[PDB]
Amino acid sequence: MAFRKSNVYLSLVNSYIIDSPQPSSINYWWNMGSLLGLCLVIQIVTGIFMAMHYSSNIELAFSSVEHIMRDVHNGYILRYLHANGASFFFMVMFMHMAKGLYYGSYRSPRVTLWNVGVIIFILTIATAFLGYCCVYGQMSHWGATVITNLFSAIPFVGNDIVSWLWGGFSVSNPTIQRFFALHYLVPFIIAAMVIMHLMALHIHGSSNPLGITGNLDRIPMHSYFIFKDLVTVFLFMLILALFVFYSPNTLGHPDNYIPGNPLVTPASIVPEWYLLPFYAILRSIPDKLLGVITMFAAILVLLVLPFTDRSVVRGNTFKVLSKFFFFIFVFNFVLLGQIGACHVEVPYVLMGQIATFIYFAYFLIIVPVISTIENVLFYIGRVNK
Amino acid sequence: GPPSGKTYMGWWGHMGGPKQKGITSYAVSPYAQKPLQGIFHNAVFNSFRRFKSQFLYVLIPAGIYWYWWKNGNEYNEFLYSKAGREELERVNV
Amino acid sequence: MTAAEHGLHAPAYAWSHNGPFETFDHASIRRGYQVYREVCAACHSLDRVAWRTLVGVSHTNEEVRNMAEEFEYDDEPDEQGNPKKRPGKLSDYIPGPYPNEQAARAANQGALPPDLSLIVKARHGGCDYIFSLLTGYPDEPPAGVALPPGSNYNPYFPGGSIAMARVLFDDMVEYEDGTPATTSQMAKDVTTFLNWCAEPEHDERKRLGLKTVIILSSLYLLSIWVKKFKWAGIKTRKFVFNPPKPRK
Amino acid sequence: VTDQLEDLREHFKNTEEGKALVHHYEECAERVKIQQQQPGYADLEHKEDCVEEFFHLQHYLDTATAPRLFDKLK
Amino acid sequence: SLYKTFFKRNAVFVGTIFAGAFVFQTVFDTAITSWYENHNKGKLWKDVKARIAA
Ligand SMILES: CCCCCCCCCCC(=O)OC[C@H](COP(=O)(O)OC[C@H](O)COP(=O)(O)OC[C@@H](COC(=O)CC)OC(=O)CCC)OC(=O)CCCCCCCC
Ligand SMILES: CCCCCCCCCCCCCCCCCC(=O)OC[C@H](COP(=O)(O)OCCN)OC(=O)CCCCCCCCCCCCC
Ligand code: HEM
Ligand code: HEM
Ligand code: HEM
Ligand SMILES: COc1c(O)c(C)c(C/C=C(\C)CC/C=C(\C)CC/C=C(\C)CC/C=C(\C)CC/C=C(\C)CCC=C(C)C)c(O)c1OC
Ligand SMILES: CCCCCCCCCCCCCCCCCC(=O)O[C@H](COC(=O)CCCCCC)COP(=O)(O)OCCN
Ligand SMILES: CCCCCCCCCCCCCCCCCC(=O)O[C@H](COC(=O)CCCCCC)COP(=O)(O)OCCN
Ligand SMILES: Cc1cccc(-n2nnn(C)c2=O)c1COc1ccn(-c2ccc(Cl)cc2)n1
Repeated sequence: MAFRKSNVYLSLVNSYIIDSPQPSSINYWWNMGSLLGLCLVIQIVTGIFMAMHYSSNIELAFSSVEHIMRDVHNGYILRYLHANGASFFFMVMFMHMAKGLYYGSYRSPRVTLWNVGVIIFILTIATAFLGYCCVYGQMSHWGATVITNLFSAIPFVGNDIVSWLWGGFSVSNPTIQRFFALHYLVPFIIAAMVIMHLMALHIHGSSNPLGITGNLDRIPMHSYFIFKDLVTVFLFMLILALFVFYSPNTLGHPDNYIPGNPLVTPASIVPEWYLLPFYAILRSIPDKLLGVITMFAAILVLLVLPFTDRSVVRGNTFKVLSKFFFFIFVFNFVLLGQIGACHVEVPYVLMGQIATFIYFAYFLIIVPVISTIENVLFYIGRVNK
Repeated sequence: GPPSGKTYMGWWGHMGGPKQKGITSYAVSPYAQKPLQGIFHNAVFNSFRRFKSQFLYVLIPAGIYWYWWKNGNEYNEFLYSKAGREELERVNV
Repeated sequence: MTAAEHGLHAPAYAWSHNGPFETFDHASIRRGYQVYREVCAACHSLDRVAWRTLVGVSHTNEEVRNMAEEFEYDDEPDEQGNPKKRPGKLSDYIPGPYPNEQAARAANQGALPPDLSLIVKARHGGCDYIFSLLTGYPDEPPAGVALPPGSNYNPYFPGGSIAMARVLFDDMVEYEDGTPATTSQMAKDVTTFLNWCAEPEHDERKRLGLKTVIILSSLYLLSIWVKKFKWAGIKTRKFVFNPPKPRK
Repeated sequence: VTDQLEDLREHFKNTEEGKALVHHYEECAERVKIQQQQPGYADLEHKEDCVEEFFHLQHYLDTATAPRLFDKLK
Repeated sequence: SLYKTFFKRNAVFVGTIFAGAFVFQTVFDTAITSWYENHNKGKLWKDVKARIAA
């Protein structure tokens, strides 16, 4: 046999990116998982080169980011690629998860593949929170104060978790020095879960946009999907370069260019755009302990989805009512992000409470009811009795 | 090594579908074809056929959520103006 | 909230560095440092800017050496261990008017004027907000507003009550090149100089962005052609079915 | 040579929309002037100002002046 | 054909790809810098410096 099939290390490369049998009819939505591996490489490489010039003390953290922007050769390129590359990492991940919702990729036999991807999503939200606090701007101090005070509502162990998370009595010097050391480590745990993600993909393969079997017509990976991957890689780099070089501060807040101050409160405290829908779910529950449970249950409700889908057909391609309610869930997620960037005022309080209900009623009420109705309409439209 | 649990995909030669008999296929080399003969009719006629089949499943949910946001934004602007001061005191109790 | 609590919206002026192919006007950065030294520097520090970064941007090497040598800096101590002083050099930073922030509030009736090294990036509005603030002081407040003693009215400030009085008046600065120094002329020059203080990489960044966009948009068009060539055999494939005889 | 922004704000204040918005602000200012002379101005929590009519005039002046100011500045 | 004059039927070899990439970088850097400074003439420091001395 060939040397790429008999060598111990080259056989893993051959079985994954060269000779891997792919379904013939997959479209450009199946190219988002390849872009997520490129995003993780850009974040690790640009972050290691920036970490050679960074100081994590409470009186040196803000000025060392300014030292990177002014004194380091091409240091403004390193930071803008890193800050805008995190927003591009979350936009491709939202499109990757919504492809699996539309085409039924969560279903059996790919349940273990769906469950490992939920763990990856939680670790990525935690990584972006820890690195945002390392700038120590005015948005970094008050965003860490709001999140860490949520754990003081847990009964009998509230005040012990929050003091152990601070290293003191407030957000101080020990808080920032331990947030930077944890920020270096969690991207390497994400890289180990990506390997476990690809091992579960290998035993069953990919799905296709028709929802039926693909074992009748396969083509190999090399020279079809290697060169189809190159089309979306060059389009990704071109849109990212237009943000890094021509508009580098559009996706940020101006208050993060003020050094952090524990004695002055900003007028508005708002997260980045990719954390805004989960911030509006938290502010809609008036109780303090029930708000923290509900914000974490908005991520863990994706695990109940293999059990509430009652359909005998995989995917939304031939389903009329499932297609209509998919786009209700999509535009409800955009309205939750817009509500989370407003003030707590009439009528935005009631609008965020109804939209939080529609988020949870999709997974638990709407999907099992209309799956059963579509099963019976397919039956009585053909059988003559 | 030992074998593992059963799957639904195989490899080249034993992929795992039904048996095939009676189907014949034909192809032609890419070096013998004229380059890019779908740059005009596919971009105008075919993309219009794919667009208008799927545009009512997207624009009817999009118009519901845009009408809802626009009335809530215009009512908040009235409550904090000068003319909406006695309505602001009674919706805040 | 109320529109007075938000502040008035700043309009859009036609700055000559707006646009993807435009640099700063370096004759307006040089004119804006003169308005900084003679007007702003009585109460504002510029702490992130070193003397050496001005050479080749707005002044020559011989000019900046004479500007730095008018201030006094701390030296290494004596052989007996006593402190010492020295004039400035090119590696020093531009000094501020106050020793600490307790002394800054005492000279400004309790208010603290901020550092102006990043003030363009740290406000919503950018260059348009700073220009509208300095030229937007009315001669009288509108009827009904009650100002605390020691405050002034400006509709572009959130709340409408600011602790800075109007500073810019006509012909308070005599320009070197002969430009008439009106209120709007001097307010345009400080805002161009202060945008350079926040973004000194701005001219170089827009030239490396022109090389990157041309190369990456050529690679994008070449990869569409190569993909359609290699997929041409799959896209025109044909299938025929003749049902087998029932011998079996 | 005087201020170029003060001459353009003076010019657009004498057009037809400019004279209408000035007149609306002045009839606001007189009704606040004929109160504050009545006994009862100690504390009311419903004291009226004319900020909103002042914001309407300034927004029209900025839309007319900002596209054509920097052509007159060196 | 113009492609037949240099390669006659073949693809471009990897030695010519690396050799022509370095020739490309110096020509592209000079043409971009020359267009950029002509588009912004009168605003650079080398134009202002020639008026405080002349
Ligand atoms: C923060 C910013 C991050 C941006 C990251 C961008 C990274 C790349 C994202 C690419 C992507 O989103 O693709 C997913 C989806 C693809 O849907 P589809 O209808 O194209 O596929 C059908 C068929 O395969 C085409 O097949 P087609 O015949 O069009 O292929 C040939 C095509 C290839 O060109 C491409 O690059 C396709 C991506 O040639 C041409 O188009 C000639 C052009 C001159 O795209 C769409 O459906 C378009 C709507 C996306 C909605 C996103 C909303 C959030 C912004
Ligand atoms: C933790 C919770 C996570 C929740 C994640 C949810 C986040 C959603 C964020 C937006 C992601 C994009 C949403 C749409 C994703 C589409 C997924 C998909 O596969 O769509 C399939 C559909 C293809 O349709 P067919 O396969 O039937 O064939 C017709 C092709 N012409 O393709 C289409 O019809 C596409 C039509 C255009 C889609 C319009 C979506 C607009 C979204 C804009 C959001 C930006 C607002 C600022
Ligand atoms: C999955 C990978 C990563 C993500 C999503 C991520 C995310 C972020 C974000 C959002 C910021 C704030 C950016 C800003 O607003 O300025 C940040 C800052 C930072 N990150 Fe990362 N990061 C990742 C990996 C890394 C790694 C592996 C390192 C170090 C080896 C690193 C080093 C830094 C440093 C030093 C900062 C300091 C502030 C700055 O320079 O902007 N990052 N990170
Ligand atoms: C850094 C993060 C991730 C990486 C590198 C990654 C990578 C990949 C790759 C390469 C594929 C191959 C086929 C394809 O592109 O569709 C894939 C498929 C898949 N991924 Fe991810 N993924 C990530 C995150 C996620 C997340 C967040 C989820 C879900 C919550 C998820 C769930 C899935 C599923 C269900 C499939 C199979 C889809 C199908 O075969 O139709 N992954 N992933
Ligand atoms: C051309 C000259 C000046 C410029 C461009 C300038 C610039 C600024 C800016 C941008 C702000 C912040 C506004 C904001 O935070 O929204 C500010 C605030 C302030 N300035 Fe100046 N300044 C100048 C001269 C002066 C002078 C001469 C004084 C005092 C004698 C002064 C005292 C203050 C004070 C006290 C504040 C704080 C106001 C407050 O927080 O309410 N400034 N200045
Ligand atoms: C659809 O089908 C596909 C498919 O398209 C693809 C692409 C893949 C390929 C694989 C991926 C997309 C996953 C990508 C792999 C990762 C994300 C691994 C994690 C990334 C890393 C571990 C990056 C490592 C980087 C470093 C360690 C930094 C190196 C340090 C430097 C350079 C410091 C330099 C210091 C000095 C002094 C010079 C598939 O497996 C696959 O399924 C069959
Ligand atoms: C957690 C992540 C780790 C998992 C990654 C697995 C995949 C790794 C990808 C590696 C890419 C290929 C590496 C080169 C392969 C060639 C090695 C080789 O020829 O085998 C050896 C050469 O020995 C070496 O020098 C070891 C190389 C160490 C590589 C260090 C990176 C000789 O080949 P061999 O005779 O064993 O072939 C057997 C055929 N029956
Ligand atoms: C560099 C990375 C190296 C990777 C090394 C891989 C080995 C490390 C893992 C060690 C084993 C620990 C996990 C085993 C737990 C059993 C998992 C399981 O039962 O599979 C799943 C259920 O678990 C999940 O959904 C995902 C769990 C993710 C685990 C995250 C750590 C069940 O799979 P099942 O065998 O039932 O297949 C379906 C047949 N009906
Ligand atoms: C409140 C506030 C204000 C300003 C900035 C920021 N913030 N912090 N980091 N980034 C990028 C920001 O924008 C925030 C945090 O917003 C949110 C919303 C949900 N989370 C969250 C959920 C789970 C976990 Cl484990 C960690 C955090 N955080």
